[PDB]
Amino acid sequence: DQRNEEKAQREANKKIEKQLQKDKQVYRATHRLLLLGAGESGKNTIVKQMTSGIFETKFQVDKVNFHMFDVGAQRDERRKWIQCFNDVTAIIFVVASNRLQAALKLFDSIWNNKWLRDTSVILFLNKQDLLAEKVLAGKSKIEDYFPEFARYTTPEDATPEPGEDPRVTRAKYFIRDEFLRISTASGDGRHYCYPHFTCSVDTENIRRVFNDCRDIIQRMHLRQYELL
Amino acid sequence: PFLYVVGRKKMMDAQYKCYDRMQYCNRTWDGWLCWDDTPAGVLSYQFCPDYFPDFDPSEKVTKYCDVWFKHPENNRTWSNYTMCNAFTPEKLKNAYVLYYLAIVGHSLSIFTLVISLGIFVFFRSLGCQRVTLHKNMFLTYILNSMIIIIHLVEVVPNGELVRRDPVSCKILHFFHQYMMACNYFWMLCEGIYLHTLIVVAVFTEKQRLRWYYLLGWGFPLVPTTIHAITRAVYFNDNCWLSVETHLLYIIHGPVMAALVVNFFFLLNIVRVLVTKMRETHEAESHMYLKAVKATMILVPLLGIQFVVFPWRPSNKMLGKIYDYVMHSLIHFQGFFVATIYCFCNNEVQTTVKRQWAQF
Amino acid sequence: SELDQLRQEAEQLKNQIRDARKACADATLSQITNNIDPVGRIQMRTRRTLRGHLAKIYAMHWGTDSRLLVSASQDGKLIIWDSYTTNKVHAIPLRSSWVMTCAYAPSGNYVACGGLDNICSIYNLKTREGNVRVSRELAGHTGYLSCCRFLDDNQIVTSSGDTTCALWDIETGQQTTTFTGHTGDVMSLSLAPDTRLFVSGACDASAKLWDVREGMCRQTFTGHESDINAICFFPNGNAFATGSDDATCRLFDLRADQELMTYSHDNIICGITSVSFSKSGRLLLAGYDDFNCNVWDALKADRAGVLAGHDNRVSCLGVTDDGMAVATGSWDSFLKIWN
Amino acid sequence: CGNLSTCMLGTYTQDFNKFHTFPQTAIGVGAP
Amino acid sequence: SIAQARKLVEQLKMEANIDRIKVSKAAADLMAYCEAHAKEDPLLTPVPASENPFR
Amino acid sequence: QVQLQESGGGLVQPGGSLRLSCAASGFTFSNYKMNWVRQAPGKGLEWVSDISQSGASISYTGSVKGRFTISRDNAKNTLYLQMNSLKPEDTAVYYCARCPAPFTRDCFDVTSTTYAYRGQGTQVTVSS
Ligand SMILES: CC(C)CCC[C@@H](C)[C@H]1CC[C@H]2[C@@H]3CC=C4C[C@@H](OC(=O)CCC(=O)O)CC[C@]4(C)[C@H]3CC[C@]12C
Ligand SMILES: CC(C)CCC[C@@H](C)[C@H]1CC[C@H]2[C@@H]3CC=C4C[C@@H](OC(=O)CCC(=O)O)CC[C@]4(C)[C@H]3CC[C@]12C
Ligand SMILES: *[C@@H]1O[C@H](CO)[C@@H](O)[C@H](O)[C@H]1NC(C)=O
Repeated sequence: DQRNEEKAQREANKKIEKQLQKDKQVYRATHRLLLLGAGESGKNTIVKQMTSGIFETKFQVDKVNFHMFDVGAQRDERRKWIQCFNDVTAIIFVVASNRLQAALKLFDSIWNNKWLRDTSVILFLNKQDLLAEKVLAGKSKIEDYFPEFARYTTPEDATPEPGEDPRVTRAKYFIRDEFLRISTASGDGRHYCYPHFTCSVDTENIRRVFNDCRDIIQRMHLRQYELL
Repeated sequence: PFLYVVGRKKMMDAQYKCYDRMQYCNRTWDGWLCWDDTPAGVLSYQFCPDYFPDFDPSEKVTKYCDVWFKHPENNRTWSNYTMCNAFTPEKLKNAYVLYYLAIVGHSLSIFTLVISLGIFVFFRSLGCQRVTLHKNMFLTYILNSMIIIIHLVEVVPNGELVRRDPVSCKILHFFHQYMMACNYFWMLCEGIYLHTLIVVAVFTEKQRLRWYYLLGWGFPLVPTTIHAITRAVYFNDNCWLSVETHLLYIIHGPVMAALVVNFFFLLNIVRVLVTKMRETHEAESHMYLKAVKATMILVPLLGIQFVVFPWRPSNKMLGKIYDYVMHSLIHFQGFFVATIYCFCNNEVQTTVKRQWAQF
Repeated sequence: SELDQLRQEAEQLKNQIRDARKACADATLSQITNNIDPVGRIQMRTRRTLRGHLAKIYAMHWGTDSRLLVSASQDGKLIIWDSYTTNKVHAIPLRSSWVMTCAYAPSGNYVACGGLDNICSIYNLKTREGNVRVSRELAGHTGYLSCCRFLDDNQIVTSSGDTTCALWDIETGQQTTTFTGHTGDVMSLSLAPDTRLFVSGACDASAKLWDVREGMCRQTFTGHESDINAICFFPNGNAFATGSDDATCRLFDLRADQELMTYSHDNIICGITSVSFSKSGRLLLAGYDDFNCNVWDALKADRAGVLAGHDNRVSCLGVTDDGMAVATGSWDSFLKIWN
Repeated sequence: CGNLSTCMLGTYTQDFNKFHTFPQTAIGVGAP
Repeated sequence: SIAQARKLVEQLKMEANIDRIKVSKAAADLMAYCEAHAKEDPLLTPVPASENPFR
Repeated sequence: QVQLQESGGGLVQPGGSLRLSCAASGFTFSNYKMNWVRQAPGKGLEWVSDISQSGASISYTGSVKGRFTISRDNAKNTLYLQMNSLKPEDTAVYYCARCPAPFTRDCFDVTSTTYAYRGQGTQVTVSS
């Protein structure tokens, strides 16, 4: 009669609760990543490291599943659909090294968005090859876009590749400090930035994402125990 | 009763020994102590015989030789045994300030651990795999601090009931040793889990709580029944209060080993917190401020005071303060965990400030 | 040049439209409803709580039965709830985990959902095998889908981040009319009691009234300062309310072509994510970013009550057709029925 | 497990009980 | 670039050619709908228990 | 209705100076961060400067730093951009842009090809 209809809802809900627990096993065992680039920033090769409104790229490093999401057919107005990624593990931000000032303005608003205040950003300063030869040629200096580069010097923790000119080392470490100046002005332990100089030939890009995501999950656990 | 039997057999061993040694003063077997030839006018000092429960072997005895000292009222040989006596004015007085410290210490723990346990069961938004273990950590603190209060009011202060030696004396001691081992082995479960979130396999999730339940509640029963059986079979004393048994290391052996592992977990955890502060280049005026506070809040949870103060000193001044600091740490440990991990938790604080203001 | 000829031709029309609206304003709504007694105090309590979703809940839509409701969570799941018994009837695994809206057909046979995939997925519940499968995927939008509402079992109107709305033919799957004119992401849409008209609010701080049959824009309503995240029709269809990021709610009239009241407060600075009227139209329930839903007197602009049960951002709310209860979804993955 | 930290409470209940379960030893007249 | 400005003007031409009732009349017909369906509003007045399905 | 009208501007000789105004209407001017953007011929929109609600936090792009100074008057709902030491490379249409939401720290989409809270723009030519 009516109690069987009540029991039918009670047991069908139990079967749903069973599959909802299995799907909770895979949802917590995966790390969602948002790949945010720019116009000709070189974020397609980052996907190549292994129409549609959003793309998918599933890879597994050290038996850990990662889920990276690439923005497809979306307009340049991001103030609405950026709120959907307030729960991802990290935002993979790719920059090509005034176009560079636009990436700084985009990184600023993402870093200071009310809903993204607890979301870390993995910064991949791409196109190190092009950055290396334009400065060594001196055709169009970077002093026109950023005048404060003249009064800047190479920081203390610089580890230049063996065979890298001291001049290009000063250029890449200044663009990295530009993004760190924004992140350190509002970071209250909720999120942190992980900048990495990447090239169009680097193959360790997914190992970096693995190593920074490990730091993010560790810093999250240290906050829940109030240790760090 | 049983202690007197062990003390009577010990007196026979001392009498038989110098009986072989025998085979201006002379050599004669006196009460609990036999001396040898000594020059006239010598104060022979020796350790107090530990056959009587009031007698403590820490102090020295006095024996005057003239012909040994003769009592001026009974014409019988008598040795001075004042210092060996248990000092009722002070040694019992020092015990009473520790007795009322355990009751008040565990009582304040129960109050804050029942409130803290209710916040983590009612408020479901705080539910997580860290709280699930913290609720089991809170419960074993309440049950342990409830049996201690029950044991320290009916069994201990009643010498007549202990002389009666009922089986009810034994079953409460068994429920105490089990609850005490479960309280220690759950500090290991909190350490093993915290070690996995911070150090080993940080990425993988779904840490199977079935192994924590078997380790926290199930395993402590294994060395408890082994000790409780071998206790009644070989060394049976009234209400199992005596700790002179070596069979008591069946519990406190693995218990100490389990807490030592927690000490080596605190070293790995503190090694990561400094490394995570060296990837950001924090000011050393602050890196050393959050490190000691992280170590401080992890000591009551992991029970490090049992590893950093394992043995009691032999000095009368270091040992006295050791009794004061350790008893405060052991008895207020449940109160310290409920305050730090529930009351002083920012996540718990900002929610209760929301629901209470609304309702 | 002629661009400035048109750029000044529109400002003379904007002055003509503005001068015509002021000619109709002789007594404000606050002065008309200043003699009626207030509604008093509205004390609503959380009757039910739904704890099935894993991730944040972005939208919910009541069924016409007033018992079943559907919700969309960004974990890639659609869950249909029985509000009376709190038993999940269906669990639908989505193709793309990023869903931003969900709709329940008035006939209970279909549910719709869309998001960053730019596709409206129609789900047939009463299938031949008793299961749930994707019945129709609606492709053609160049931006994320923000809202959708069934007109019948074969027609559905969707709003998208491409600044345009579109009415679809689920049978064929192709668009039958596109509603252009918005200069920003169209966030919310609301259907009138009759399905001849609907109103949409976009990120251009403007709401437009459209004609479903003809496909033309009829009226444009201004007054908000920021993006419009929510819009709702009055029960009689002669007015509508909007929710903006300027922390204010406003009531516009279709026949007066202007606003009638503002629902704001000095101590309210968060944006409005969802709005809904009561059955009598006397209560305007707005959802805010401060985790609290407020109850407004639609006639006297006063605040009558507060729904403060959620812990995270209130993302959606809706009153049933009978007007009994109010389901409120939040980012804390919990739905709460209020009464 | 005497003289240990984990076995400290049992050491206290053993000592504190010896004040009520046993009478004071006679060290006066007739003692040895 | 310029043809879109023609669409903005022509759209405003139609929106200006409408008949707008007074505000006092629009405020009265919205209040009359409120005063009519008031007793049929479950949210406006708490119904007795066991009549609402959310006991 | 949110409306932004840019006043002033025109052709100027190299090294000259130009002051641009921005009359605001239809919103509380004190609650929003105001921006300045420009569009050079044959190039997309480029951010120039921004000023906070009260006027404390001020920022410029590097190519115009030390030469442009942005200011605002809340009591008149106006925004200023005093341009000094102008270069021929600074020939662009300058737009008065407003941040989308009030009281927010972020400011999204103010340089997008389509943006509602942005005026028509004034012409600034730096040539002989
Ligand atoms: C009377 C005392 C001094 C000695 C005997 C103790 C056992 C009879 C009890 C006391 C505490 C109990 C434990 C308290 C809590 C838990 C967690 C529980 O797991 C859950 O998360 C509970 C879920 C639920 O049941 O709702 C499984 C049972 C267990 C291990 C219990 C098993 C039975 C235990 C060991
Ligand atoms: C006799 C007193 C002193 C202690 C009683 C409890 C213990 C005997 C321990 C040892 C093993 C424990 C169990 C180890 C693992 C689990 C599984 C754990 O999760 C499940 O898998 C639940 C479903 C299921 O067990 O079928 C729930 C607690 C439980 C039953 C534990 C309950 C408490 C147990 C029985
Ligand atoms: C025994 O020694 C104590 C010293 O602790 C002394 O006070 C006491 O007088 C001595 N007894 C006799 C009988 O002298």
